[PDB]
Formats: sequence, structure tokens, C-alpha cells
Amino acid sequence: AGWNAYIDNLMADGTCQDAAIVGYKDSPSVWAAVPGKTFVNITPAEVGVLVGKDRSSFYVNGLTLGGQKCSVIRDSLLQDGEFSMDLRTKSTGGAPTFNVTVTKTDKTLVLLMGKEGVHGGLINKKCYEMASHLRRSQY
Repeated sequence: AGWNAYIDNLMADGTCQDAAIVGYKDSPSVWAAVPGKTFVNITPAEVGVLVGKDRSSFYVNGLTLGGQKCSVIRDSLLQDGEFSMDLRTKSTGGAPTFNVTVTKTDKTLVLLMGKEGVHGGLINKKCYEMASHLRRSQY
């Protein structure tokens, strides 16, 4: 229970603008997310591509999250030991882009979006440590 406690901890810092806990087994569904941002609008279809079997279109054509186009920098989502994916939002005309980290647990996908100017490595680190925390409650 209490999936918002993980959202709140993730947000307490101020360095992040969006977070969400999405279950991807059988019928994907967002379990917790920041209201009004963009992860709260992820769809089972997108979740399907994330955990998906076809990963070639990644480095080259990207993917989306809550309808927001993204680019893939690293994908160790299914690879063990890491279980995380690092993306960068896709912007045009010099708009600021953001670092996103997706981390996979036993039952969920933990997603995190940083604010302008926050290193990825920091978004990754916090996402990874939150998924590690969850895997312990076997979730």
C-alpha cells in the first residue's frame, strides 16, 4: 500500500519535477504519480514499449512517455544489475530538455524527471535507489 510515500520522498528534494509508480504486469496502470505533470498520463500502450521485446528502435527513433517524445541515452532496463533506462526529453527550437530515468522492479516501473539543469546521474541515482528500496518489499 501507500504508493504516494514513494512519490513524496522522490519529490521532497525540489530538484525533480515529475515522478510516478507504474505497475506493468498484465494490465499496465499508473499506481502513483504527480498530479498535473506528464507521467500521470502514461498509457498501457507506452508501458508496453518500455518493457517491450523490440529495443532496436530505441537509440535511433526514441519513444514517448505520457505523450511526451523522448530520446534514449542508455537502456539496461531488462539487463540485470542495472534495470534502469536513461532518456532526455525531446525539444525543438532551443527549448530546455530534461533528464528522465526509468527503473524496473519486480512489479513496477519507477519513473523520474529532473528540473532544468539537474545532472542525469543524479536523476538516475535517485531512481535506482528508490527501485532498490521497493524490490525489498518485494514490489
